[PDB]
Amino acid sequence: KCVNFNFNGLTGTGVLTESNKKFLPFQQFGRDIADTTDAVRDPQTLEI
Amino acid sequence: ANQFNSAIGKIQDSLSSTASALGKLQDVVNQNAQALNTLVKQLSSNFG
Repeated sequence: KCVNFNFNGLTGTGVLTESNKKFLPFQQFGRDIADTTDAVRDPQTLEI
Repeated sequence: ANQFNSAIGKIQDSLSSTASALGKLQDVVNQNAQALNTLVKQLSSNFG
């Protein structure tokens, strides 16, 4: 669903979808070459 | 017959070995890709 998502770092619109991407355990947020956040880790649990 | 067929065979070796002959069409994609990436990066600036 397309909803407003804010986890501690940003307020924007987008759709959350599970993928096979893998992030380092010490990494939280990530961005593409366009300087837009394409992924957010769940604060409580481990999810990408 | 031997001159025409041999000249066509040199085209396959020229495009495979030398990739700079097609750079005229590569600049069209580069100027378009850099201009779009430039227009996006302005959103992160505070503009004073």
